[PDB]
Amino acid sequence: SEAAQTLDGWYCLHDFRTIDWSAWKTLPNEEREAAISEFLALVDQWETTESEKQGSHAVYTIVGQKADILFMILRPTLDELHEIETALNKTKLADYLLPAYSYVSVVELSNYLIPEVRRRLYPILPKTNYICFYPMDKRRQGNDNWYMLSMEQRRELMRAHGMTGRKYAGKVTQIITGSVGLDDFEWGVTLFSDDALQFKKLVYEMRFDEVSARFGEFGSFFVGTRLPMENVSSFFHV
Amino acid sequence: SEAAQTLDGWYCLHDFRTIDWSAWKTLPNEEREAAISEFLALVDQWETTESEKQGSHAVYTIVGQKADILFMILRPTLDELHEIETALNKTKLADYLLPAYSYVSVVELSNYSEDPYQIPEVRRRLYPILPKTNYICFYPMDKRRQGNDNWYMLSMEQRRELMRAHGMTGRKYAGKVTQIITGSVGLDDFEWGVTLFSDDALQFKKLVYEMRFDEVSARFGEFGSFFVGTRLPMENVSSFFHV
Amino acid sequence: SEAAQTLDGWYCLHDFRTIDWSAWKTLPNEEREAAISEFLALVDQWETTESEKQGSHAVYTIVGQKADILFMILRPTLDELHEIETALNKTKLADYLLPAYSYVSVVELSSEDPYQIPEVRRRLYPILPKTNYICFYPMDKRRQGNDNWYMLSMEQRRELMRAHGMTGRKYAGKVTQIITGSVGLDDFEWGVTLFSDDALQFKKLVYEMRFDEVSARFGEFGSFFVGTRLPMENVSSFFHV
Amino acid sequence: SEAAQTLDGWYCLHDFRTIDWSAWKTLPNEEREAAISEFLALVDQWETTESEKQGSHAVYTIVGQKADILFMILRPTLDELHEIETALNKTKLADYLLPAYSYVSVVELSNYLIPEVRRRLYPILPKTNYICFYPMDKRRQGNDNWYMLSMEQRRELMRAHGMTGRKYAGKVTQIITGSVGLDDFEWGVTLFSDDALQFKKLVYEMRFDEVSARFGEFGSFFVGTRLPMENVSSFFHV
Amino acid sequence: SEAAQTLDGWYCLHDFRTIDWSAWKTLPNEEREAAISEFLALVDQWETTESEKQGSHAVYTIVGQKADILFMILRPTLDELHEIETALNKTKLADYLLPAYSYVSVVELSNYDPYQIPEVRRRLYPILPKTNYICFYPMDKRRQGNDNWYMLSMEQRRELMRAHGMTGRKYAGKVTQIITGSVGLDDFEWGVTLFSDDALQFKKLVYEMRFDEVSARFGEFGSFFVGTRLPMENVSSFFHV
Repeated sequence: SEAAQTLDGWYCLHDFRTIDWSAWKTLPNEEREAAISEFLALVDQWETTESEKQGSHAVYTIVGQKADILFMILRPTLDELHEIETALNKTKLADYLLPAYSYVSVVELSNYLIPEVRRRLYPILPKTNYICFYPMDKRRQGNDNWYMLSMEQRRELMRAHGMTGRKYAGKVTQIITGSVGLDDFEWGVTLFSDDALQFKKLVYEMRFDEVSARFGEFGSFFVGTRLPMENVSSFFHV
Repeated sequence: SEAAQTLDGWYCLHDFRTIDWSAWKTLPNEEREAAISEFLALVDQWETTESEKQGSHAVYTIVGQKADILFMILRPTLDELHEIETALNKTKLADYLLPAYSYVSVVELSNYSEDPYQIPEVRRRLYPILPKTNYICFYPMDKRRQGNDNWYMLSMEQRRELMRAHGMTGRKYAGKVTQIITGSVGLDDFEWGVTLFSDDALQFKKLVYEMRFDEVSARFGEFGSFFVGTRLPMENVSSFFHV
Repeated sequence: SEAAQTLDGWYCLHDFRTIDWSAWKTLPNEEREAAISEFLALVDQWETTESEKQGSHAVYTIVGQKADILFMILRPTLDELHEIETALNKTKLADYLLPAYSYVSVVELSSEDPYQIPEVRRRLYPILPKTNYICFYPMDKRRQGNDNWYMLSMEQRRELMRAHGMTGRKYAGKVTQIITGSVGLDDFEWGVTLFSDDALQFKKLVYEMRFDEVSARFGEFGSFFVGTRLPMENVSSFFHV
Repeated sequence: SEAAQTLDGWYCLHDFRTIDWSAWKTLPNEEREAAISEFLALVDQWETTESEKQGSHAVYTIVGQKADILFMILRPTLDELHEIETALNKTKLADYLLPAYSYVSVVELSNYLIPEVRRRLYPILPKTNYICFYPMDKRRQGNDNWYMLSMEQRRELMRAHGMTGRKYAGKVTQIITGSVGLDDFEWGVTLFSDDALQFKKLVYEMRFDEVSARFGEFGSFFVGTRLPMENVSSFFHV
Repeated sequence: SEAAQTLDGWYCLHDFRTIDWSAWKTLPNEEREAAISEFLALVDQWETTESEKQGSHAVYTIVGQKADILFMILRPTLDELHEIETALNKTKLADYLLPAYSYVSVVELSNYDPYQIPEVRRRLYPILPKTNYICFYPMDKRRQGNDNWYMLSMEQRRELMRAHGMTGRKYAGKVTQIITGSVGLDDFEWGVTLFSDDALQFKKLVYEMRFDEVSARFGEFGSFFVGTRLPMENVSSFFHV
């Protein structure tokens, strides 16, 4: 069947870490203070890039034990993601930010269904209270094989999906990234909302759309609260 | 098919830890005593929140190696759960409470006119005070989406028929087991959390096994790991951590 | 279909550990001797409980890297399993017994009250055999569109299980099985523990049973652990470095 | 059905490592400098082997947390791979290159569809900006069993695959290695490109070919950026 | 359907380890020399057992990161495997040989007094070949819907295996297989060990066999480990830092 076609924007890194609190507590106070200052100077550089419209980023603390902090970073090139990851890992604070999970993808718009397009391809991440991230595949199993469907069938299934999503306009903003050939699943799904319950409302409602019911295969789900840089010192205080 | 609609209550955290006994034994006695005091002061704050009907909590020791202790916490906001876990992780005792497993969810009632949020029994279930039973059981689950066993493709009517049989089986365990179902689609790795409370641990086995012969569980149930534990009264904490 | 009914006995803990030999070697000799004596005093308490018919236990060393030692403990309450686990972990030796795997279950058998029948009582509250070898694995019964054990009629399940029992009876006097149920208690639906003085019989039985329809069509298996009995009088020798 | 037949070339090792930055930072500067010099002397031996047309290699930094660096090594014998692996692990730098993932395979050409053949069997790895690696199986499940299809059925499916691949001529170079009997999947797929987006475009378009849609079973995907040896010192600077 | 019957020989341990190079480098030279000598003395005991025809062993270095070294050990009893494992873990070298993977099985010949035939005995109690290369992986046979190996008749399974044997005999003189059975003993149903002086033959054979119906329709495979022989006279050089 006819392959879908995409427009592609910025590369995206989701970098999840666990905080080594017991080790952090043993670090002398002035060294913790210097590590927090060093980290915030790094983020200052990211903010400069964002203000110049050459990238975007967001920082969230993650609920539960799967992760404690998320750095979501969008850049025009894969090399810039490698350099930002490397610079972060060389900070003192990163010695206490243990690997938890990561995702490499690229902002994607598809063929199924201008300044407005560019705002989506090169998104400034919203400053919402909450974030949700999970990866997904579309199933290739028996009669539930998305990639064997005709283009017309896939278009109609996506139309129904979009109708459900439009009900959550003004409540949730989604950034879909494509990762076929780049990471372990086929898409990254990032949701932003000021009400975390809307993540549950939207995703559960969509599970009854036929495209999700028959073809969705989901990875792990991460939910978090925004970490304003002015709260970093407080958050890491011990 | 028609999407299920939900009533949603308090946010829920299941926080499971393993105890680092070998490291705890090397900590000087007075530092252990201070760590236990500090932990109990934290829980005292949770008890105040519960007495004010603004949350609930439960603490259980877990049998086997998957975990040693469970803190189950209900709060009106996700932020409050995050603040409680951060405060816990900043205690001295938490340095010896190694991560084992966790679960993030919301208390959920289904739709399987009056506003249900105003109904007394609904409010009692949406914002529950957790029972102080001898035993607890926790596991997560999904409903299957495979071939002709696809729960989410069934009509609303078909799903209601299947759930009526489930409820009939569950009502046989009235007065023996209380369930708290939380929803986690969009929040964690499975679709629901199932927490059972009972004064007789065998009832966990009796209920779940009997329910496995109801078609909804037999045909659509997909289960994660099962955690079973015994209640840890706060007055026993010092004794439990004594070395 | 009609739900199966079960008879339930003692709670069961399978506690598997790996031995941290490299760390154990650095512990001074007299501290190792003290640790062994402390462990043996704990086991002496378990033996007292068994002699009073209020529980049972078995200790086996496990072949391969999945585990090195197994403590199998039966008690009348879940609380006692928690207390025994906690007491073991507070010993010095336990600092060198790293977690490997564990299983929590209840001894299970599938008008007169069966709980008053002598043979039922002997199986629900069993004294564990002191055989040369042990084998443990957990299992589920399949729930798939084509073959779903829990959707079968009671009569279909009974027929499948009669054939199973016919195959097992051929191994009478060669292998003793203790089946525990773990629905609602652990990650699989049953625990299977086999005891025999000839480890080959584990292979003979399980492989033959795999051609019974109940196992071929519905068996879903976890990991298999095989071990050799560790008499307490050999513990010091086993831990000698 | 009729088994496929293969021509086989050099053995291939994909050796993925994570960098232990926190430990590297505690090593004295002159010892870090010596470690980098020792590593570069080892790579100099690899370059000599390649110039003599007795093997090939490539070094890439990997984005995300699955790995930080990839050494891809082609040699005529499995023993030579064992020896290179052992020599690398005996360097000081390797103490800070923690195991992440590895793959053992052999360059393979099939009979589905001379100097040119030898240039494919014994390839000089390209110096492209980016690399992508993942392993795969072909499905044996239900009605989708590749190995029970006839030879002619498989040839037709592969003809369509090749037609899609030729559209990416001059943009992506693939090196397919076979690993049945040698590692956990059936093939290794390595893609080289100066445009990382082409990995996504190619792999995603190929997922709509029937052979990939119905039979592809994929492992983890690793994507990286070339590490010139003249940049190693800078990359490891702390 | 009719259960397969087996002739069974020596028990088999596959013990895979990763080498802790960074820690080994910090051990003083004379202690590394002592550790190597102690290890070689242990292997000398194994060689004595083999020369007396009471067991066999092989040592290979494994390519890639899944493992670095393989000890494959055959003994008449499970107890002896457990004792060899324990004696190895108590050597100094073993402190730098981290667990990677293990497999417990028993040499198996199927029926698809034999124990006195010399040729049967050479297969039940094999002297492991000293080939350049080794390959190991475990496998199951599928039990899924209407592709269920254990539901086939004895005659159906025999015919499928006849075709398998036809493909294998083409690799006579190039590859030697040792099949062990592990139902009831480890996590899969069989262990497959291949020996060859040409590692490519592992790929040629396994890939060609994947188009036989028994492998195509019923084969379920675990991880594959491939290695190069480690002569004892090379151990010192291999561990030299």
